[PDB]
Amino acid sequence: VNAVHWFRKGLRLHDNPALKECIQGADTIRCVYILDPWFAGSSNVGINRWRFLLQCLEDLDANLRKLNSRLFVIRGQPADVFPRLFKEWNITKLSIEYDSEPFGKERDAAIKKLATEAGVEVIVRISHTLYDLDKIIELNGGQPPLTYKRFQTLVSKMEPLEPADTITSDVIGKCMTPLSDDHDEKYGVPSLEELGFDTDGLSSAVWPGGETEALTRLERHLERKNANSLLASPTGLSPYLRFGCLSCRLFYFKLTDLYKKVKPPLSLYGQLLWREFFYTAATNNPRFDKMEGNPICVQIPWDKNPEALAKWAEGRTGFPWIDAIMTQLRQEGWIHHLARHAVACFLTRGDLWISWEEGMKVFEELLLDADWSINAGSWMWLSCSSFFQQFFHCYCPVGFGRRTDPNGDYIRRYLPVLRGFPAKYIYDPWNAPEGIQKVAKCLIGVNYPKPMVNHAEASRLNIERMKQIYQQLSRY
Ligand SMILES: COc1ccc(-n2nc3c(c2NC(=O)C2(c4ccc(Cl)cc4)CCCC2)CS(=O)(=O)C3)cc1
Repeated sequence: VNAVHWFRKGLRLHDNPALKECIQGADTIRCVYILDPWFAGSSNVGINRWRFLLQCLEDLDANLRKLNSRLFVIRGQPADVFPRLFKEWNITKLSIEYDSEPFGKERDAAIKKLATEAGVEVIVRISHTLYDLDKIIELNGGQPPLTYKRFQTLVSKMEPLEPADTITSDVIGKCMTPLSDDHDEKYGVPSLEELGFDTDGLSSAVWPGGETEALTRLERHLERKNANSLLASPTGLSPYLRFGCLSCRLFYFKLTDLYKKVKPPLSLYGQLLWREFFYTAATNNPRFDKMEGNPICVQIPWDKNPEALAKWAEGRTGFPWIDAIMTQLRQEGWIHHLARHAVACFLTRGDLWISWEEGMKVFEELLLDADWSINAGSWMWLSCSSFFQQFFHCYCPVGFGRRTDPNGDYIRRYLPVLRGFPAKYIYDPWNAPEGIQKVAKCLIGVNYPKPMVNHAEASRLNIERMKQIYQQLSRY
């Protein structure tokens, strides 16, 4: 009985039902991760996401060493590699954490067919989400809830959540891992260079990957529970929830019991419920990330403007607040939710009137904490393309951050070319007189671009555009 556990999400040894069940009754246990380096550059996956993943894999491998096992990293496509491994290792069991996202579901269905057609038993267990999303969808009558309010109703009628024991020496028991001395050069965790990324200009990651870092942060986050809010927090947990280094169910229980000790609203579960809601909404919708052909998405005639899109993506808008946020995102992989509101409003309903699909693709590349379902759901939501509950405040790309940080310390940290400007002009340097730009050694339009748009005029038009869209929807 040779059992293999396939890692994709759920990159942890705690609360891993699929791994626990696969281990039980197995003589052999082997943990695999599959990636192809040749397609790493063309997959819209940025270097920070790759680095966080590789660090997750190093931590899994290290933690597996403590249990006397090892992680197997295989280069290739899962449809091509799994037949060879079934025969090479005489696989009897294959286990995966369930993936609700449509393209992952189709991929897993193909792998399940090949495993079964080869006489391999397929173990699937839910642990990336709090609930069985198909059970939520059934309780809603076969269609996913279209509103956060309806979703909360169904969750409130759900039975209280049960977690799962951590994989230990006592859990593994008499289960072995076949290991060779050539293992590291054959199945070792890849470097970024192997994936084709230049690392010479890199600095240490602000968000270190892995289950160890996630559980260390969780204890400090529970202990603890402006301009400094914008900076990454050493107790932030959102990337670890996305990659599965931290179980959302464990996080839920720890939050509940700390709250019980401190004092049971959904104020503290709000982020997890939004996460759960977008997974539920996307799971049966293969065009969830599209406007055309997406049955839940308002059809809005967005501008097609690649040059403006590229200015926003590359932090070259000429609005330092917007550019500092997009620069933090590209450099670190995480920005504050209020900063996401700011740059996403600017791109779509606010200033540039560019499709939410284009912002989603940029965020997909650079953002560490948003799966496909959450990214698409969040972009449709903020652009009033789906899940509509109200019109939104139009954020000011100059004033909003100025009230956040009057001195512009956030601007100065991520846009060093502007550090010479005084606070009076740091958020609108195109208003600085010529002599002031010279002193700051930053000529607007040479060292830093001019503003790409007039916010007052653009936002005024776009606020009205959105109203007309929704007046049409009332008539239909
Ligand atoms: C703009 O692109 C993005 C903005 C946010 C995300 N994102 N990432 C995670 C989560 C979310 N989304 C949210 O929480 C909400 C949201 C939406 C839009 C904005 Cl602007 C801000 C918040 C959904 C409705 C209210 C809260 C929750 S999570 O753990 O599941 C990690 C992704 C892409």
